[PDB]
Amino acid sequence: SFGRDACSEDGLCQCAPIMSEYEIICPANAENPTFRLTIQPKDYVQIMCNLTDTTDYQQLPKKLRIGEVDRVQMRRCMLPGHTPIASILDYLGIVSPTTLIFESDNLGMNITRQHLDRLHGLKRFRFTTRRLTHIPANLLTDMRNLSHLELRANIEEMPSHLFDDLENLESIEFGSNKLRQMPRGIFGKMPKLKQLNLWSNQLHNLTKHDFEGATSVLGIDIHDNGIEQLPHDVFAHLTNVTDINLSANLFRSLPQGLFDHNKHLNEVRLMNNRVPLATLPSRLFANQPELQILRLRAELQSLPGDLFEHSTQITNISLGDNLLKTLPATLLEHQVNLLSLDLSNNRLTHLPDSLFAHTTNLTDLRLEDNLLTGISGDIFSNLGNLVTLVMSRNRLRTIDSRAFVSTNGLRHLHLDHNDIDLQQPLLDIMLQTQINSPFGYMHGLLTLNLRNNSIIFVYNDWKNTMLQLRELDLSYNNISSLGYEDLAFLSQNRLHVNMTHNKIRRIALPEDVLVHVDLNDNPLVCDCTILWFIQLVRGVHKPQYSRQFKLRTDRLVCSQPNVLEGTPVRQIEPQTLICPLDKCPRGCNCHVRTYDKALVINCHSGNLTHVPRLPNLHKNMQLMELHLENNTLLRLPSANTPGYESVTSLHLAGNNLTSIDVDQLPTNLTHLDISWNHLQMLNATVLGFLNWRSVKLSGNPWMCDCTAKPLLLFTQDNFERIGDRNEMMCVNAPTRMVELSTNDICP
Amino acid sequence: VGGSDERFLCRSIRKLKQAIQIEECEGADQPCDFAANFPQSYNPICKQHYTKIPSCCKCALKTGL
Amino acid sequence: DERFLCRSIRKLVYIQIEECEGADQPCDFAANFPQSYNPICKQHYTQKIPSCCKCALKTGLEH
Ligand SMILES: *[C@@H]1O[C@H](CO)[C@@H](O[C@@H]2O[C@H](CO)[C@@H](O[C@@H]3O[C@H](CO)[C@@H](O)[C@H](O[C@@H]4O[C@H](CO)[C@@H](O)[C@H](O[C@H]5O[C@H](CO)[C@@H](O)[C@H](O)[C@@H]5O)[C@@H]4O)[C@@H]3O)[C@H](O)[C@H]2NC(C)=O)[C@H](O)[C@H]1NC(C)=O
Ligand SMILES: *[C@@H]1O[C@H](CO)[C@@H](O[C@@H]2O[C@H](CO)[C@@H](O[C@@H]3O[C@H](CO)[C@@H](O)[C@H](O)[C@@H]3O)[C@H](O)[C@H]2NC(C)=O)[C@H](O)[C@H]1NC(C)=O
Ligand SMILES: *[C@@H]1O[C@H](CO)[C@@H](O[C@@H]2O[C@H](CO)[C@@H](O)[C@H](O)[C@H]2NC(C)=O)[C@H](O)[C@H]1NC(C)=O
Ligand SMILES: *[C@@H]1O[C@H](CO)[C@@H](O[C@@H]2O[C@H](CO)[C@@H](O)[C@H](O)[C@H]2NC(C)=O)[C@H](O)[C@H]1NC(C)=O
Ligand SMILES: *[C@@H]1O[C@H](CO)[C@@H](O[C@@H]2O[C@H](CO)[C@@H](O)[C@H](O)[C@H]2NC(C)=O)[C@H](O)[C@H]1NC(C)=O
Ligand SMILES: *[C@@H]1O[C@H](CO)[C@@H](O[C@@H]2O[C@H](CO)[C@@H](O)[C@H](O)[C@H]2NC(C)=O)[C@H](O)[C@H]1NC(C)=O
Ligand SMILES: *[C@@H]1O[C@H](CO)[C@@H](O[C@@H]2O[C@H](CO)[C@@H](O)[C@H](O)[C@H]2NC(C)=O)[C@H](O)[C@H]1NC(C)=O
Ligand SMILES: *[C@@H]1O[C@H](CO)[C@@H](O)[C@H](O)[C@H]1NC(C)=O
Ligand SMILES: *[C@@H]1O[C@H](CO)[C@@H](O)[C@H](O)[C@H]1NC(C)=O
Ligand SMILES: *[C@@H]1O[C@H](CO)[C@@H](O)[C@H](O)[C@H]1NC(C)=O
Ligand SMILES: *[C@@H]1O[C@H](CO)[C@@H](O)[C@H](O)[C@H]1NC(C)=O
Ligand SMILES: *[C@@H]1O[C@H](CO)[C@@H](O)[C@H](O)[C@H]1NC(C)=O
Repeated sequence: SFGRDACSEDGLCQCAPIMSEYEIICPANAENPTFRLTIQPKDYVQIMCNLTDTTDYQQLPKKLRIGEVDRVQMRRCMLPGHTPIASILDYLGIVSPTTLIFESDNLGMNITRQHLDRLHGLKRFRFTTRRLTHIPANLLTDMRNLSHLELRANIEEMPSHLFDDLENLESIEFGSNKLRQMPRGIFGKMPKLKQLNLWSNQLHNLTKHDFEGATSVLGIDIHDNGIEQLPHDVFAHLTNVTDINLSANLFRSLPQGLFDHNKHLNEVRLMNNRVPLATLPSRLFANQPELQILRLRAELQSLPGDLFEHSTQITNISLGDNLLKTLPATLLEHQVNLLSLDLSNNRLTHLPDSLFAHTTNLTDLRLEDNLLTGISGDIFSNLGNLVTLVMSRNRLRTIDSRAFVSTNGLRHLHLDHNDIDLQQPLLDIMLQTQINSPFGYMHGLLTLNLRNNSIIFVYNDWKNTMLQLRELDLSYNNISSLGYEDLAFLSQNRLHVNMTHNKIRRIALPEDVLVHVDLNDNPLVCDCTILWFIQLVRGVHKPQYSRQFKLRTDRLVCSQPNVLEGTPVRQIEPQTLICPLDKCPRGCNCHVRTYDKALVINCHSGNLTHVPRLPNLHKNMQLMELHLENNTLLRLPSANTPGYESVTSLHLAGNNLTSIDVDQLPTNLTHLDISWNHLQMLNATVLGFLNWRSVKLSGNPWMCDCTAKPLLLFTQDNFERIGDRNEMMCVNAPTRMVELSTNDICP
Repeated sequence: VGGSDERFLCRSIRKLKQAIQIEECEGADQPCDFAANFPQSYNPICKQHYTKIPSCCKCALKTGL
Repeated sequence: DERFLCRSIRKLVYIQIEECEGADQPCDFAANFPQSYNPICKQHYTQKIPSCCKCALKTGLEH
């Protein structure tokens, strides 16, 4: 009827096919156009107006031919004077609409029956306006096909003779009007009426008489209606009612037997009561053969055990957001088919161990945001079907061992934000004791969430018994140290463990022969103890197990020492990782880097004539760096001096040594920086000893004569060993020694 | 099907080298529709969302995520 | 300090795009709505760029 072809055509109003529809704009060049038709052929057509006087309808597109359409929607339109709206629909070429929606705040007048001539065939009509406007009761005349009605014009009261020809009306929507009273004698004219939405009115004092003849009615909504209290028979004529809604009201109490005559109930909802409703009367939902869904939120303080007595059909219950301190034990005795209890946000401190005794089919339980304090052993000993469970943000401290033995149906377990520690003594931990958390029996478990607790150990069961585990959250606990066994998760199922923000101050990884583990934000100390970890962090170390887990470490930062502090783990270099040796000589700071097994001794005080007593080298260590730079030594100790005897490196630059015996040098020596000393001559026995040995020799008063001849040949060939050959000087005038021959010195 | 109309909480106006289809809040900070059952605290208000350029208009409750 | 009836996930790929999570699935607080209305989250577009994800209270002409 109307497609892309008509769209392209000029110059009337411009059309432009967008998405799958067409956005016609009249006029074609107007900023704020008079009309903005939006046509989606066969389906609907929205007419968006912007009119001053009613005479603007001329600028409508001429000869449009939209053909058949199910839904017509008019927004911001002038009521068309003394002209049927169906005229405008004819002008645009629309044929047989099923729905007309009139929704404006610029009407120009009041709605009249004449507007609705030729739209008697309608099935759905909606009229909405926030103007002050009166609606005539002769408006819906000859509307035999109207099945859905909705009017919203701040309607203060509606006279019965409106619904005269509405014989086929099944559903009524009059929310956000001002109805102060239910129209009498109306259900007789509408024998097929099923939905009766009367929310957001003023329907205060309703009464048993107000529903006489409404045995056709299934759903009645009266929420947001200031209702302070209801007569115990208000619904007594509503015999086959299935959906009530008493929400947003003002109940302080309810009469017993309130639903006694309506044993076809399928869902009652009393949500968000604008004032505190202490409790529900006895047997309020008892003896209800079809009752399923329920929603209660009125800041309830307590409940009767017989509240759901014999109502063995209930499937969902929302008792969330109340003030329940506890529950009676029998409350769910008969609720065999219950599927989802939800006691979120209460002051629940304990739930009688027999509460979920019979609730054999229970699947989702929610208990988060209460003052629960521990899981007993019988409380869940029947919930083999319970698939996912929440107790987040309570004060759980004591999960019984026998607690989770029968819950083989569980997959998602959230006990985050509690005070659970699993009571583990730290000494069984250090001694790698194979012991299980009470979650042990749940092999097929998928989600564990112990965030913001006080776990101090990665328990045995979560690595080897839970192979299906996909989601593990141990962030914000109190784990102080990891070992390579704390990263051994036997899960072939995309496991992502979160260990952020704990107390992990060290990570003991060894050199040895798919699970993601976040380790960001930790009090890691960066001493020699965490050596292999840093190598592993970079490409360096990859000791077998490494490839079977994938560490996230991008925000792991050294807390101590103050040198490396503030710096990430991939950045640092393993020679900084030193562990202070306390034994060490006075005036000398010492440390050990396990990067090269090197015992370093820094005695850079500047006041030593002797080499101070040196601590022995471990039979594991390999390097010993006696750093005695810029002092005033005099002589060196023997090679047999203990501690000293294991030295590999001897950094004595800037000292006072005048002669070096070949016995004053250590067996394990490999470096020998005797730069800047008092040495004038080195015997030929020393030079044989220096056969790899890096050596430094410059800055000494070298007496170059015939007795220096050996040394002069040493330098001349041992180029690699001596870093400062070109800097070695003579004192017989001074000239560089590398400017000398073995004959300038030797006749 | 027939009369398969869907009702949004916030009314808005979908309008248009190349033009761009946007959606813009009919009113600024108008209360949301069907918002009678949300708690007294949530105070539902209509908000304007962008993509800078308008994209759609959503109702916005005041609570936790 | 806000929550919307339909959880979505805005993005930034080449233009900023908001996108439904659970489209065609019930909205949040799907019980806080008047009775004839069925809350179901809709994926809205612009220009095919997912621009928005809002809750459409849909009224069938059946009970
Ligand atoms: C009464 O209580 C019972 C039990 O507590 C409730 O039943 C449960 O209803 C749930 C409906 O949401 C249902 O959970 C589903 O399981 C399905 C798997 O079998 C999922 O597909 C389903 O949808 C998900 O929705 C997510 C957003 O919330 C989203 O991640 C995702 O959506 C994508 O997928 C859909 C296809 O399904 C796409 O169309 C979409 O575009 C997205 O890409 C995902 O699908 C949800 O996870 C439980 O299984 C039901 N419990 C059972 C069967 O035991 C009743 O609903 C309660 N009744 C009332 C009135 O409250
Ligand atoms: C495990 O849980 C922790 C909880 O602390 C998660 O930490 C957070 O991860 C997100 C990832 O995007 C970080 O957000 C980003 O931060 C960077 C740096 O400031 C910023 O540029 C990004 O725009 C984004 O905001 C967040 O900082 C980080 N920490 C906290 C305290 O939230 C972690 O991602 C979880 N890991 C896994 C694998 O589940
Ligand atoms: C719709 O009809 C009503 C009649 O009930 C009109 O009401 C008038 O309201 C004004 C206030 O602005 C009063 O001064 C008049 O006295 C009312 N009329 C009568 C007969 O009492 C209302 O104005 C009409 N709305 C239109 C035409 O848009
Ligand atoms: C609506 O409720 C009435 C309640 O009386 C149902 O009436 C049935 O038929 C006669 C009354 O004409 C009673 O004697 C029967 O006992 C009722 N049957 C029952 C209660 O099962 C009537 O059937 C209901 N309507 C619908 C559509 O269910
Ligand atoms: C789960 O719910 C089913 C119903 O779907 C229960 O089955 C019935 O349980 C009642 C309990 O008294 C018995 O009277 C019926 O004979 C049972 N019928 C059938 C067909 O099983 C079931 O008992 C519940 N529990 C479990 C573990 O499935
Ligand atoms: C960890 O959980 C605790 C509570 O389990 C949070 O601490 C606060 O607890 C008091 C009540 O005991 C309340 O003020 C709030 O529940 C919490 N304060 C807040 C949220 O500011 C604590 O905030 C949680 N921390 C983390 C990182 O999850
Ligand atoms: C160690 O050797 C240094 C040479 O670098 C000596 O320092 C000088 O000694 C002479 C002789 O007493 C003084 O005249 C200079 O003033 C000193 N210069 C300085 C201290 O910078 C130092 O005295 C020697 N020390 C020992 C204990 O032998
Ligand atoms: C309608 O036109 C008027 C003209 O002043 C303008 O102010 C208004 O914004 C327009 N409305 C729409 C919805 O385009
Ligand atoms: C109602 O619909 C019938 C078709 O079933 C049709 O004849 C006409 O459009 C309507 N009749 C009325 C409203 O009397
Ligand atoms: C109807 O309810 C209102 C609520 O305050 C009350 O004041 C009034 O007395 C009630 N009317 C009858 C007849 O009970
Ligand atoms: C946290 O770790 C410390 C380590 O000093 C330990 O003593 C304590 O028991 C753990 N738990 C709490 C709640 O402090
Ligand atoms: C110099 O070395 C001696 C050796 O025992 C030590 O006592 C002294 O503290 C050192 N100097 C300084 C300034 O510490």
